[PDB]
This record gives sequence, structure tokens and C-alpha cells, in this order.
Amino acid sequence: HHHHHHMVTQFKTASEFDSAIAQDKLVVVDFYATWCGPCKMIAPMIEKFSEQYPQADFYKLDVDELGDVAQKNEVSAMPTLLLFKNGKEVAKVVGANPAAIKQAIAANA
Ligand SMILES: [Zn+2]
Ligand SMILES: [Zn+2]
Ligand SMILES: [Zn+2]
Repeated sequence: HHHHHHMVTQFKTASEFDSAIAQDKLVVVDFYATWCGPCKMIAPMIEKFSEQYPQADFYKLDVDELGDVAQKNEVSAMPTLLLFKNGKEVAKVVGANPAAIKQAIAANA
């Protein structure tokens, strides 16, 4: 019954980031870079999760484009999946293990 899609939306600016995470719902943010190997390896999992948890909003952020947002959120390892609810970080999953990311989403959705 794949009658519609959910997307992993790319943040354009810091202000869109700030507003998006303010919501009263799980917001999942994949911090990546085009140079990042493990990020590409986990991209497929994150896309699938976005359509597995339609009650959460999924986004991605290119640290080459919004390195400032990355700096404010203390993202260093890559990929980093940051999860927020009501303006507050609720998980910070570091690295490329799909199992941990899945546990974190399931915990917070
Ligand atoms: Zn149907
Ligand atoms: Zn789809
Ligand atoms: Zn749906």
C-alpha cells in the first residue's frame, strides 16, 4: 500500500532548522557530508525509516552547507543523527549503525 511517499527534506538555512525542531513531534535530522563514506552507506536506511515512521518528520543537513548549525549542535562524528522533540534534543546517535538509529527513532516516535 505505498500510495504516497515521505521524504527526508534537506535544510537550506539555520532558521528553517530552528523552526522545524520547535514542533511537538519527533524530528529526525541526519547530519551528513557529500565527502562522507559512512553517511552514504546509511542513507538508504534513513530513507526507509522516513516511510516507516510517518508520525516523525525527517530531515537531512549538509555540514558543508550548514557547518554553522553543525557547530551549534556540537556535531563532530559523521554521520550523526540528531533527534528532537519540542525544541529539545532527545537522542544523538553517532556513526553508521542502523540498529542504534532504529532503536532511537522507535524510542522517541
Ligand atoms: Zn491501499
Ligand atoms: Zn515511497
Ligand atoms: Zn505515509
